[PDB]
Amino acid sequence: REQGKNAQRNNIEAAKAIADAVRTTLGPKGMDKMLVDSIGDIIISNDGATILKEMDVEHPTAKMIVEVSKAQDTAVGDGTTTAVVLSGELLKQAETLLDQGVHPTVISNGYRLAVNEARKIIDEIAEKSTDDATLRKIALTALSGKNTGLSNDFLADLVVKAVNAVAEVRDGKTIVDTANIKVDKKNGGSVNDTQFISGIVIDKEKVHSKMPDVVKNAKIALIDSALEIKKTEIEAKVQISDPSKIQDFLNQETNTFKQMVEKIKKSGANVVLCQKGIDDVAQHYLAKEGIYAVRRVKKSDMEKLAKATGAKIVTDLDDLTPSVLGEAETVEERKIGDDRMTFVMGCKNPKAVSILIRGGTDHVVSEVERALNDAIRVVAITKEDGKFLWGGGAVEAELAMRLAKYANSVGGREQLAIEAFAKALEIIPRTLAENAGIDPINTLIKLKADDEKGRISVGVDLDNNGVGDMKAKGVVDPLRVKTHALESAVEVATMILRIDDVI
Amino acid sequence: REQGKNAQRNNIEAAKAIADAVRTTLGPKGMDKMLVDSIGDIIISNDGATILKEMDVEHPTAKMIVEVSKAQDTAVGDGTTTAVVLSGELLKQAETLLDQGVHPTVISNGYRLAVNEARKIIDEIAEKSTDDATLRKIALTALSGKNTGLSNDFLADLVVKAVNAVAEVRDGKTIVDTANIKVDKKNGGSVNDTQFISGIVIDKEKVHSKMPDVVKNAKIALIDSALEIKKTEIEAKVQISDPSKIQDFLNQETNTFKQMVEKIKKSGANVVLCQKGIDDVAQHYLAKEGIYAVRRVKKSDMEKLAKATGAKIVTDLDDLTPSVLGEAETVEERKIGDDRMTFVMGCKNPKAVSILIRGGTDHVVSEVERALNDAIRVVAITKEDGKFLWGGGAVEAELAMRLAKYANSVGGREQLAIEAFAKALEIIPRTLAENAGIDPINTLIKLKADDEKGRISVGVDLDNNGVGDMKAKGVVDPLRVKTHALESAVEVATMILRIDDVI
Amino acid sequence: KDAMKENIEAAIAISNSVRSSLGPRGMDKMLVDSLGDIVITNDGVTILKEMDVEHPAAKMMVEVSKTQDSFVGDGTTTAVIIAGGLLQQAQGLINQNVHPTVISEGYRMASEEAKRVIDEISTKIGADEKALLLKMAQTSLNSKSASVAKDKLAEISYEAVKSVAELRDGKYYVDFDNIQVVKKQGGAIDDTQLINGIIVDKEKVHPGMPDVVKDAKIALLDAPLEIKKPEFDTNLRIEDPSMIQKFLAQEENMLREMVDKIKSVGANVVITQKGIDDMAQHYLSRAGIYAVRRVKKSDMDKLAKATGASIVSTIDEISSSDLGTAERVEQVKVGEDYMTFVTGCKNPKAVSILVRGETEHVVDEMERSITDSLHVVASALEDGAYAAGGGATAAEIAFRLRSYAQKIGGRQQLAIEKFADAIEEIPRALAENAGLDPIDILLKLRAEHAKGNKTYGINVFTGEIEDMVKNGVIEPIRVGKQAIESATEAAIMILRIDDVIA
Ligand SMILES: Nc1ncnc2c1ncn2[C@@H]1O[C@H](COP(=O)(O)OP(=O)(O)O)[C@@H](O)[C@H]1O
Ligand SMILES: Nc1ncnc2c1ncn2[C@@H]1O[C@H](COP(=O)(O)OP(=O)(O)O)[C@@H](O)[C@H]1O
Ligand SMILES: Nc1ncnc2c1ncn2[C@@H]1O[C@H](COP(=O)(O)OP(=O)(O)O)[C@@H](O)[C@H]1O
Ligand SMILES: [Mg+2]
Ligand SMILES: [Mg+2]
Ligand SMILES: [Mg+2]
Repeated sequence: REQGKNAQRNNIEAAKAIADAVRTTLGPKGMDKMLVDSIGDIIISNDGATILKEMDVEHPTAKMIVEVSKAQDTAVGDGTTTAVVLSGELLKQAETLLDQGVHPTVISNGYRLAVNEARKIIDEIAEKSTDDATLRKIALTALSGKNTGLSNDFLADLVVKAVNAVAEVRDGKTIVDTANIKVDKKNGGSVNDTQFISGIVIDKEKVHSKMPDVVKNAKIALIDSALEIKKTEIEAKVQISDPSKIQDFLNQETNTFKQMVEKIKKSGANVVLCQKGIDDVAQHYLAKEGIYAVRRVKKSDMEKLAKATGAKIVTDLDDLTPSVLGEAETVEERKIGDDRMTFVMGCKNPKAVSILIRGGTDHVVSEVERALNDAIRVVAITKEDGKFLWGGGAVEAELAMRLAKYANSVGGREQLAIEAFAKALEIIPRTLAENAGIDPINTLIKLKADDEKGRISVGVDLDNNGVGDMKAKGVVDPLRVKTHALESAVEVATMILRIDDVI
Repeated sequence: REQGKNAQRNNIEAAKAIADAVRTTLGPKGMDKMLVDSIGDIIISNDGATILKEMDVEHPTAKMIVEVSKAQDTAVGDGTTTAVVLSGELLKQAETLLDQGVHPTVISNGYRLAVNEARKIIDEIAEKSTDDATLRKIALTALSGKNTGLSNDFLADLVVKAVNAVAEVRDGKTIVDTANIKVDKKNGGSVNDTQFISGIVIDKEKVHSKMPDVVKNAKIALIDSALEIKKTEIEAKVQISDPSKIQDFLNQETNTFKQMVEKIKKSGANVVLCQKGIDDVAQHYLAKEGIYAVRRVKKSDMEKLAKATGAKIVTDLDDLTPSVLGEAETVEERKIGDDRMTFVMGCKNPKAVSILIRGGTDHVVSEVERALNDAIRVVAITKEDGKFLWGGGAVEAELAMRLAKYANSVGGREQLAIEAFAKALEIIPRTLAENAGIDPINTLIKLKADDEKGRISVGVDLDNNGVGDMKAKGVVDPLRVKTHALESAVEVATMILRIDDVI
Repeated sequence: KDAMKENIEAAIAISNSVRSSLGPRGMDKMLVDSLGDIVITNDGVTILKEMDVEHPAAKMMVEVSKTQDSFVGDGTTTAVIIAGGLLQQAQGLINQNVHPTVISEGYRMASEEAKRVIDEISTKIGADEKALLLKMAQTSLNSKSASVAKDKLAEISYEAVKSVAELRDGKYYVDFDNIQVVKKQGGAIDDTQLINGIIVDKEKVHPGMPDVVKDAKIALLDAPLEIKKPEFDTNLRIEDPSMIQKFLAQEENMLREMVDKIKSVGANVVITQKGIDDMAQHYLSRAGIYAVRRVKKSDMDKLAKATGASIVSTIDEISSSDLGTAERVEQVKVGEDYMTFVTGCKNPKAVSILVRGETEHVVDEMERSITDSLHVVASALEDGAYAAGGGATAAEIAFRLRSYAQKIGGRQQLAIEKFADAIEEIPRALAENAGLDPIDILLKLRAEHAKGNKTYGINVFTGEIEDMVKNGVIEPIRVGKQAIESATEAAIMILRIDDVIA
């Protein structure tokens, strides 16, 4: 148990630490971490949430900072590093106000004021635009400090395209259900070989060799149950008194599978995607019937497939009518890499696409996937929000400048508190610079002035080796991410600030 | 071994800690510490240097901060707490500039600029005055957070008086050799019974009962040697072949002591102060001669006595001529407390006085002595310097205000560095307040403005419960102490700042 | 193979421990021995002589430090940095099956050429002796924490050496036994001052001796003032009670006569290396003689040279010709303590520097930092030439070695070029330490030097590659030649050792 000062400074020290663990992954010139467990083993990533979910955090307070990365990730997709680094800085900056005598609460109130205020300035200075031109920009930037190769422009384009292909419009606004974009990956070396499939890809093979290698104009039946011999819920026993029956019983079994197949054929279905298993005799006849079957299909998939082809997931083959079959121009098995996979294309419903990721190693494909997800999520958000911000320290520098001014128009103690939040915001520019290997302080000094002269969009230009116009370079931060990062950070910073005794 | 960041932050952490150990002893509403060893035992004090010399510091860096208290003390007497607390704050404030990217060196250069600058502002705003009226003021303030009772005004007066009684003038300037002021103490309960003796007091009794209880118009002989039977450097042996001689040899001894006494009487000396021992037979005859003798007199004293009475310290009694005897109207033994002490008054040389400290317990007398010393030292300095400053956070508040302005008129990085030194200076006001139990932040806020409106002398008024006019309350900080505190602090802060690797 | 790999690494390790202290953005080290003794400094020789190195290779690298320190005085951090370079580079060459003999020859040849270059690109100190030497003194102070007062300390360093410097064959010579440097805490750095004379940190042996003697006849002894007991087993036999006093008087007389001798020869001050008996003390005192005792031998010599005295170890034969001379000797309180100042020495080419620092560990570095300047302005003065600092001359030697490499071609050439890259260590360190981008500065550095800008170095403050002699960063030529000398001799030694056993 720790009381007062001990507890607090200690808590701020904990948060600060966990926060630095990811600090170097920020921005373009970011680095990666290598986490190794006991069995699975090596995991190499640049993703904030990953490096932390996998990290073995022990200190309670540190566990709380980790919580924000997992939230940032699942709630907004991008920004996990930022929210962590920011929480570390708000807690750190507060430690000064604390030593001077300012009460944790008023500090918590300053951060409220400040964040609520910033939550307006950004929305004030946010830049609207929904054209593919910028959607592409959001993408390029979301893929920066990541090990994706030189293909980023290619990847950005895949993402913009996938988002646009699934973006629907309802009562006036555009919605993008990221769930309609199925991303997968396969070791085969390339990264450029990343295919954009206008359909649903299933990492599965057809169950039986003789089944059609491809099926055009397919009537797709999704099945909940396993095409196998079922047993009655009430224990049963078979008493054979006549030798003859021993065969008859063995036949019932066969005729059972024959009928299952018959029900299936009768519906018109020529493609059977089974969430569960398929018996070898069932397979014999499905093949004899010429139906393309796939067993043990992932429920996640069973669902996407249902949505993409318009089919109804049926359990009781007795309710397998033509009415519940899905549609796809082609259902074809094709060998992607060492693996054979089932391609379902021309789905009744077009708002369902895939991104089959390729790349080599393994360790490179997983991450490229992680990078492509951040990109997919933010491009999607931006598609909906139609607003964005000036990246690379720009937004922050501005917010900091304005907030330090708003500070003066506030009380004594709270001012001190909001000036603290203003500085905390400068942590991003400083970080991007530090990692790039440039001079934090001067970068900041220069960045302040340019933004002060009204140059909203001057960010940290690693290329120009200092400050520069993010407008030109096209570095844009999506709105929703900034805000959740800021709000998440303030809520968690406050939580920790009030803890005066940990037991 | 620790390299870079580790080493540095760690070093600043060490200094900070040792610095807080004494922080609560600052000012009037100060507290005391109780250090306990293994044998001597309990030591209770408010003195900065004491609490630290006795403290068991282990960390190297902490040992360095301790060095400044010992220096502040032996070099300037007052200010040991301040110099420590200040070094802690300059190292602490620097830790921010460090994290932002500022280089230890430029920080070291800012502190130079800043301190060199402050070293002028104070000398600019210093207030001249040498009248007893203010000398008394310096005293009262030097005795504040200390456990001296309610007698402070009485004590202040003793100090002013002692300083004035020994202050000499040479080529135009006043000199005060604090060595001419002999302070002593004796358990007897009182603190008011603290006598101011216009002479030299010696914690010693006359060696023999029959010796005069008092000696008027005394001719004082100071003796380096012991009035005892001496042996030749080259080993000697006495061979008695005749029984008769056994007595003759025993007589030589007696006649030896008789002559020693004779030499002494012949000189005119009637008082013998012996740095070494005195034989019982020597005592017999000194008493028979009626000479007041004292043995094993402390060399420190032998020296003050020589200076006060004008006597020459003689070793060879053959060079004990009337020419080398000192003078004192009276040499009298008097029982101070449980102890009998030898009072030498009316010394040939008036610029030599004593302060016989009384007070009870023991633990109270030692400290009261420590308090009276700070007072003696600063009153002395002030007597010479004739300049002083506005106490209780005043000087600091002003310096901080001016230095933050000078900061702007300086470069980029160095400005940051000097603004840091400006804040570090506010540590004193904040501290005085904190201890008093008042609100640091508001006190500071209020103190800034009043000093800003030109109210140099507004310090932290514990009575007014906040800020107030130190001019009125008469709280004055001696110049020399401020400056050595500032200079000492900067030199040591810089030393530690450059250490990037401790091994 | 391995013994070598291990040796090279151990060595390079020591190098790095010192790298961060090079230059104006140099950092300092804190060293705490077993006894808990702390030494916080920047002086690489000290950092090295101090640290606890065990690996034999590491000890060998440290051997470098002391030697560079020994001969020149400034540049021990430089020597070490290069020795690491050379070793780290040989590490590469060694991977390509280049024989350590080839590497050693190549290194030797490059080294030779490197010193030639320094002589070539050097510059005779002209009539600007004053400001040139001042600029040198300062650059030295720039790396140390004494920078704070580099302007005053440099003037003092310049003043002090100029004073004891004898210009013989139109050439100068500086005997440091004419520059007494003392350190006393309790004063700011700016308080450091130059005292014409020899200050001794010793006060008078007895309360009764005078605080000042004018026109002093200094008697310097290297023997104690005490009764001399024979060498043979001697014993006094007293059979008559009267003899006892006769003997005791005789013993006092012997001491009273020693004092008489010293006095009779006209001695006014008696400074002894040994002890002064208490009774003898009375006598000197009574005679009005100012006497100090148990004085430091090193100090004894300095007082000798200064006052033109002779260190008598046979009091019985102390002649008047043995007396030193000084205008005045006086006890002065230097802060807390009482010091004895022998001012107005017979020999005016003797002076003292009183280093002031508020704290022990502070004044200690201050004292080290100044000694570095003295050694510099002195070494410069003597040499007569200087080279542009800030990595300019290094970049220069680096430049010229790449050419010579192409001339003395072969495998030798690979070693000669690596030697060049290694010398480039200085600019890299200097840049790194400040914050400058090493690879960028190094590239720009090479450019200018290629274009014959033999004095373009790294202005660690602006981050620009400017004219080093112009901006005033210059150093005695002697510093550079030894560093490269000591550095290559370490590299070659470590480079021939293919096995290390007990
Ligand atoms: N090309 C770029 N130029 C400048 N800044 C960039 C660039 N790309 C990304 N950034 C900035 O890096 C920060 C985000 O870094 P990132 O590694 O993606 O972490 P996070 O998990 O917080 O998204 C943002 O401020 C972003 O604008
Ligand atoms: N009566 C007072 N009112 C306000 N401030 C005071 C008073 N007395 C002392 N102080 C302040 O307390 C500080 C010194 O506290 P003190 O315990 O004496 O420590 P130090 O060892 O540094 O002298 C100074 O700023 C001094 O002016
Ligand atoms: N003002 C300066 N600007 C750039 N470089 C400097 C400056 N002053 C000194 N240097 C360089 O820094 C190095 C000296 O650093 P220092 O720590 O004293 O090392 P060393 O122990 O070898 O003398 C030299 O190469 C010198 O020329
Ligand atoms: Mg991102
Ligand atoms: Mg005090
Ligand atoms: Mg140097």
